Amino acid sequence: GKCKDGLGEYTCTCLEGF
Amino acid sequence: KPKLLNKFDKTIKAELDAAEKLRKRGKIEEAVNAFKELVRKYPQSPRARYGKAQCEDDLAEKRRSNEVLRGAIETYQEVASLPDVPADLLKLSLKRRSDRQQFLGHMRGSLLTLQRLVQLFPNDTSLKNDLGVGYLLIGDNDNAKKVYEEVLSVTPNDGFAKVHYGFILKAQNKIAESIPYLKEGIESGDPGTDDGRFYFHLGDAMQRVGNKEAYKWYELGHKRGHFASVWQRSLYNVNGLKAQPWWTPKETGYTELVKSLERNWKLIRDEGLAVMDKAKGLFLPEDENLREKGDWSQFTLWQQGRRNENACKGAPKTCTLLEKFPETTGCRRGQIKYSIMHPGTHVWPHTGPTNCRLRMHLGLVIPKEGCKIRCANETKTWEEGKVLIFDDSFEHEVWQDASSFRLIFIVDVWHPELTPQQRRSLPAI
Ligand SMILES: O=C(O)CNC(=O)C(=O)O
Ligand SMILES: [Mn+2]
Repeated sequence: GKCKDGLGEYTCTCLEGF
Repeated sequence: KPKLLNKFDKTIKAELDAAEKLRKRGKIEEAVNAFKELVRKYPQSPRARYGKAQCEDDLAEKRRSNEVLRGAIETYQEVASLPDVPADLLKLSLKRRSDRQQFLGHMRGSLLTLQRLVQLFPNDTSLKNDLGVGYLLIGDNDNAKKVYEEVLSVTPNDGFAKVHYGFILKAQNKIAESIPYLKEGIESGDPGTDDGRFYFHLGDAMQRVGNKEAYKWYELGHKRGHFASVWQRSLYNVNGLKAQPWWTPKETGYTELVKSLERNWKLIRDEGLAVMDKAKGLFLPEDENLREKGDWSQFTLWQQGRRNENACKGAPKTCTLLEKFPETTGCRRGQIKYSIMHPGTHVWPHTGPTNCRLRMHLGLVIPKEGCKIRCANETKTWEEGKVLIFDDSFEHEVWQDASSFRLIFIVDVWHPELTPQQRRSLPAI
């Protein structure tokens, strides 16, 4: 689930670790 | 207030406080050894184990090591496994475990922790809410919806549950249903309800239903520092970037890119048409609930700064042309894609997620009339072989009322005022 044109997702970023 | 010492720990409160004191003074290094010494001496001590966990947690921050944080995550688990753990300590330890598991992206792992916390504290409403967030982070809106439904059945007034339930409802295109939940939820003022996401989606939902009270909420979201402005409502921003709805090529500084797109526009067009005729399956329908009606599909070549190898085999010349321009192929908060829209299409007013990109539109096939795009208070039209540039972090809207299809090429670039290091470090979107 990605935020391409809008802000539909709860979070648009997906980070892992430091 | 929080009681963390069981019967035995109270008898060694001095040794425990001594070690903890070393941790607070930043001397985390000799604090680890202090708690580890206590863990050897008192292998069943929950407070000693928690101390070791917290020290490992701080060592992870200093060293930035995922490995030691992984270790801390296990030590937090170890606390909950010991006998006679005080409830406050058990909750604190497992909550932090979940928090750090999400940090590492162990969302599946975090879920089990949150599930366990709910199992251990069945009457703690906030933990059920946290579980709901856990489901949301993995894209499991169905299970998330159940959780908040369960919370609301017991606690109808919980604002946190209402905003999130509302958020889930709108995401499901339950626009009318979502509005009172988002509204009442934000109005509750409960912790975690003052979030830009809920202002953003409450006003959007209101716009779709013709409720003119939408911008009152946008104004409030702006007043509370969620939006750069009432018109520009992106939530993933670098504060300070030049903000205007429409840009000229010169203003962007990307004149070479624009030259290339406009000089070579026909090869881009022809590959797009070839895909339409011989491989239309590569065009995927828009799937962010942005349409009121009609047909709108996109054929993406780049996303999050990553080239789609298979897609580029359908537009090889176009991909080759674009390789020369890292300002777009390296834009990890944008895409490069064909965009086809057919008659009878209206795209709702909407806003992109970030102010960190500008969006170029190259006209490929543009009917003489019926097609137009509004950004902020200005509406414009496309031209074949010509580039339009706008900041899609501003509210923008689109119509297609021609008598044939409309094809454009979309090229996202880093906001020109973003430094090279920002372009390097910003997480993808
Ligand atoms: O592609 C279209 O027709 C409409 N495009 C947009 O709304 C956009 O570029 O973000
Ligand atoms: Mn858009």
